[PDB]
Amino acid sequence: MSAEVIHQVEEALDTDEKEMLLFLCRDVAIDVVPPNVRDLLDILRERGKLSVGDLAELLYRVRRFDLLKRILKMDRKAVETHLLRNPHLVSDYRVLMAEIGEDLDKSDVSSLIFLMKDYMGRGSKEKSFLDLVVELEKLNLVAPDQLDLLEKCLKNIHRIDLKTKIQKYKQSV
Amino acid sequence: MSAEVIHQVEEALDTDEKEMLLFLCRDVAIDVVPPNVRDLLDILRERGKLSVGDLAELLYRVRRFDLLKRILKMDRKAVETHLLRNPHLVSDYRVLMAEIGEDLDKSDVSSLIFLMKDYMSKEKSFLDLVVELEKLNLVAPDQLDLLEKCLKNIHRIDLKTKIQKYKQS
Amino acid sequence: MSAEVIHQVEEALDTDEKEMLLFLCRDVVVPPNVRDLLDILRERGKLSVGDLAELLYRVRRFDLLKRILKMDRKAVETHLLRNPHLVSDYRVLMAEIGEDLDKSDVSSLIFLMKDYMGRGKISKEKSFLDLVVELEKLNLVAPDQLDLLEKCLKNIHRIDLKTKIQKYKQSV
Amino acid sequence: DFSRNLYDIGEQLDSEDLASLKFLSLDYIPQRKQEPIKDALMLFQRLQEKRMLEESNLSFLKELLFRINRLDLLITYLNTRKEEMERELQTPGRAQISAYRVMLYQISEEVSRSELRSFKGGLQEEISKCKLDDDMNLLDIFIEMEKRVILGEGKLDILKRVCAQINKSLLKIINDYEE
Amino acid sequence: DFSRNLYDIGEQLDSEDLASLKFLSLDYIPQRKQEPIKDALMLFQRLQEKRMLEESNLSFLKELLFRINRLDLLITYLNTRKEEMERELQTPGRAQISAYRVMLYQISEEVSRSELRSFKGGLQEEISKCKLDDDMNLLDIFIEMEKRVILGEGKLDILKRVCAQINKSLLKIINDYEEFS
Amino acid sequence: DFSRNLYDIGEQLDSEDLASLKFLSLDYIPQRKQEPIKDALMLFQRLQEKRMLEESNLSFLKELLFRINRLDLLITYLNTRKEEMERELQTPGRAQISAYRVMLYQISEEVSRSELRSFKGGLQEEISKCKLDDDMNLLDIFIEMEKRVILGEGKLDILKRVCAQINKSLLKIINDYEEFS
Amino acid sequence: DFSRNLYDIGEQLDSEDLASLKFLSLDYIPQRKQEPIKDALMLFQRLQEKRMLEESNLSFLKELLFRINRLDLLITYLNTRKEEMERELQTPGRAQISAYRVMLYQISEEVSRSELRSFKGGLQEEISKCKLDDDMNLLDIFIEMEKRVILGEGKLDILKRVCAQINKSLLKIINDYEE
Repeated sequence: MSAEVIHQVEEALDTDEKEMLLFLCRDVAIDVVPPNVRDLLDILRERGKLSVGDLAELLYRVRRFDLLKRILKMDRKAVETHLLRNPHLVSDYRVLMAEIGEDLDKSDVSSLIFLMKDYMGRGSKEKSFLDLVVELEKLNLVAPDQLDLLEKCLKNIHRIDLKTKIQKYKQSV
Repeated sequence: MSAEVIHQVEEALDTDEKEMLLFLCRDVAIDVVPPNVRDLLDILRERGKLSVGDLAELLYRVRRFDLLKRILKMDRKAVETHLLRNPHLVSDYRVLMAEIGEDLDKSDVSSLIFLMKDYMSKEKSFLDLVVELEKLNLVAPDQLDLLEKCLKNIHRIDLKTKIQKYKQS
Repeated sequence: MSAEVIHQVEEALDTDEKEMLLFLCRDVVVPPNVRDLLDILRERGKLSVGDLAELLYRVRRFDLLKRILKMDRKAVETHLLRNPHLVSDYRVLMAEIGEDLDKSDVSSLIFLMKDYMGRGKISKEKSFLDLVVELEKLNLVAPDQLDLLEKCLKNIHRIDLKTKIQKYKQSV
Repeated sequence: DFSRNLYDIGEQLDSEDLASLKFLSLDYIPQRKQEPIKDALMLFQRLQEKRMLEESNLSFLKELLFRINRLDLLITYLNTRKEEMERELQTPGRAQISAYRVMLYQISEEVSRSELRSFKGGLQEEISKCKLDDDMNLLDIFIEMEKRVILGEGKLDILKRVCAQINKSLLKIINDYEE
Repeated sequence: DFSRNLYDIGEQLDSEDLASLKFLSLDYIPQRKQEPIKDALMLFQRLQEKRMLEESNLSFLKELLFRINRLDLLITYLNTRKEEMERELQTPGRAQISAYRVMLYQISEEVSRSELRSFKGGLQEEISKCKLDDDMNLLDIFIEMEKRVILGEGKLDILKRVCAQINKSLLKIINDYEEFS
Repeated sequence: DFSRNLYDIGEQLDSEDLASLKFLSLDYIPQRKQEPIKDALMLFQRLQEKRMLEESNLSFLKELLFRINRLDLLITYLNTRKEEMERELQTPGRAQISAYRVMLYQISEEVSRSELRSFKGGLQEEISKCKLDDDMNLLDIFIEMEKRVILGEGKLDILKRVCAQINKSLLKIINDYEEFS
Repeated sequence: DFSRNLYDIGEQLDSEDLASLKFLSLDYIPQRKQEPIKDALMLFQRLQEKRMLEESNLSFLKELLFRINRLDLLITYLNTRKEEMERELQTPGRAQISAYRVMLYQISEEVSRSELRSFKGGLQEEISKCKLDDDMNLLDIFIEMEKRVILGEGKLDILKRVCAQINKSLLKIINDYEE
């Protein structure tokens, strides 16, 4: 990797994709808290966990295929085959959380926050779904082997499709 | 080129024209996300791709000939001749997308989003949808079959004909 | 205890959690940053594995309790039941009240407390714990002096936090 | 394909069909979520979120369309005949809409304009005046009656009184529901 | 001036002509899009969106205007005589409106008030009472029958029964459609 | 769970029920705090902050639901009958909403659209023109009158005048509140 | 006590009332100081900094509350009746707000939504095109007019033109102010 590619990727992404990339990479760099995405990519490079395939996977997870074709000159099926044969940088749990967050508007997030406040404590409340998942991880309330509470809360807000998403994930492990 | 010209233009345009200008200039500044039109024009000027003719073309695409007369002191035929002589900043694909977006109300856009969600928040515009598709490698100057089929399926056959006429160019 | 654990904890926390840890440890020499604070607590003998567990429990970072110290909530609760507390119940109450106030509530609190104090310092934006520290420096809040904060929380219709204060007051 | 089918079914439903469908779905989509539903595609979306409408579960959509008497849509877009729907909905357990809801919709289908005005006159003493305006149909009156627990699966007496004031076939429909 | 010509043509159609046009266009403009059509220009716009109305494709507009017997407007704004429209509409394939829709419109044109009330009485067994109110015309009743698949090109039995209960010329129109189309 | 129950109760309240709830709580939630309340959960949290809504203090929520005639929610989610609430609210001191607020809401429930238009017409000289738009309901008109101290617990004469010009039952409600006060 | 009273008064003002206060205070609080004012307490503290609001000088606060027609706040929190304020503000010298500002606010309170549309349409040639979006109320348009010296104590001609094109009572307000 080189700083030129990282610069192109970081400036090409938008705010939502930057937050999503940071959240997805919370697992590969658990010990540190990267302030921005460029520093995150530099940390991944110095830690050896940012090859061309890793950056391809990261761009694929944020569903930014235009950068896969313009910057890395790769196609969707190439990244999919790379993920099929080589180990994954981002676990399926993070992908599932991002997928659930993609299908929730502001009202759904507010209702989820209301239900979760009894389970976390009153201590903002204008956050995104990924911020809530992060605060829950800090509170040991959600995990790859601990999805029961989020499943129940998604069920109670009539987002049964997301409960089915969690069930398929559980059926994958 | 000078900052006063960019200022007069930015203060003269309205919100819809600003969004349309950003979408049209998505091809020149293909790797940065300008927040407002002043920054977009400043980036075009710093990159050298904002001459007097370039700003004339930009004002022409939003059909603001009054600004072409007041600020740049140009007419319709002059800008058309400049486009006949020099290469275009905005491709005909972007002009086609903007022309299609101008002929869709909110219900048509909602129906397009409904049909396309299988391939892919609310309160989106058509140009926002085209951008989200571009990021997903679903629409391109050489990849209009999905948009053509979806425009047909919502009984906007005139826009399918627009796409056909573009494809025939 | 070892410096590796202290380094893990310091780099794992974020800015707000670091500020809260400093505020909570204000009772136990003023360390400028959190890593120096943890080193001082260890050097004084007041940072065993149980003390760091209590500190992580007060900042509500149970993930660090599980990854770094390999403990859960029940173990740290039993440790707090058996051994004396590093962080007083007053500091926990202050942090708990601070966790339940948005920026508008803090500004309204500052107006009332300002007439009672003057607001001699002008910071960019003061948090609730910063306000409580500035009040402590003026002898306006204490474990035995919660009447002013109680009245100000009443006047902004945050009666739940007033009830928190009163439950604390009845525990002594 | 599947989404295009739903869009085509929606393009044939007018605002009245949408109001009828939303009333038949009151038992699954609450008031607050029903309020912003202004077209059929939004109802289809909120139904998909509840898993009651997918490519492998056309049951609730066929039931909804059959209950509002849109046999044309059933035969055209879902390839389902009237006898098939009768046999399906008459099997114990497969009917997803409650008999109370279907009787309310059918009794609404049998009340004309003058009968609706007389119905509003009959409930002048048990429903507030502003909620008895000319711009309201009978289904909204049923909703407002349920809000005051004077209408329900166990409390049909006030409905029976008003219907006997109106017409006899309405009483027949109520008693046929009684079973 | 095609646009202003369309606006002028729209300014001459009243609510009855608009209802007739909307019924005659049921096979191309769906219910949801037909509901908010409150003037002729909006129906013209919906036709333009389907490319059935352009400056070089006046066929469907001329057919609609000829079928509602607005020959004056046809001669004035589109420069078309009745003889031209007959010669065009009877050439095989050039009729864009279905013969079924045209016979339904003709049957509605031949039903007076008392015959309309009798028709509503005839359909008391297959149509709800609210869908048989006095404020409804015969075309809306045709639509409501089509919704219950009791009326259509292959389902003329109930229409035939009711018309035979009412009048002879209606049945004659039905059979004239049936034999020739 | 208490929070799940509050969420379910909120999912049954539409925007009009929320406006009614916010009007009935004007004496406990001021204007500045009321403005951003756009769903029931925000009002519930404002009440929890004032301790007027807890797992062991359902009094104010039940009173609010009874006053807006949502007996269905009371019987279903809060397990409370109509007779129980009318007997509780008739105990001296246990009514947390003021009789003035309840009388204003009940008098608003008896005014139809045309009567509300006439009501707006009556107040042409003592209320600014922008505060007399069609987008305002009668409760907002009550608020705007309270802002100019022409309506209140001690000033019921102008409300009397307008209501007596409109409808008799409104005057009856006003006087029945006035004596039993 | 005093600070609690100011806080309580601030809790009764919504965003629209706050905008009204900020417009009425244009002659004492400049634009840069006005921009970050998002609640009533900030305007109150800005007045305190100029000593126009203290425990022994409630005059300007009472005037502001009277001019926005919040007589309830005056009578409840400041113990002041309507007649008292009417008698005070019409005594020579005691009026701290200019008559020009009060007439502009009164004209803003008398313009509905459609009248605002037409008013904004009238000024299409004297205001930049982006600054004539729906997101502006009439007071923001007055501010933008004052910035371009087309509206003022001596320049009432354009305001008179637009009002005469719109309504007669607005011209009456202007002429009654002028005398």
